[PDB]
Amino acid sequence: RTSVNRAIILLGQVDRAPEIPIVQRIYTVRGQAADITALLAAQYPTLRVT
Amino acid sequence: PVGQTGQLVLNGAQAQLDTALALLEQVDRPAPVAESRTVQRVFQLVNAS
Repeated sequence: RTSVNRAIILLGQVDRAPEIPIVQRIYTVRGQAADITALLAAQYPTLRVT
Repeated sequence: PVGQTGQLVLNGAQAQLDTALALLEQVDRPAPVAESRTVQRVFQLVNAS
């Protein structure tokens, strides 16, 4: 009942999910840029449009 | 909506999708046009001045 707790805390470190290589691209908006920012924030919602 | 550009990105299951597109085909037509607030007529008088 105790070795389990110690195994779990350690097991979190040893076992990790593969990481996602975030890529960067620059877009040159044609048209408005306020509307195409709002679009990319209601559609694909984790994109970090700056 | 894609801003105010008259486009509309709509995104759902295909059953809903082929139903909404059939409705929108029915109840969606361009607006009517105003007639005018001014008209002209030309009269070629024959007897009077």
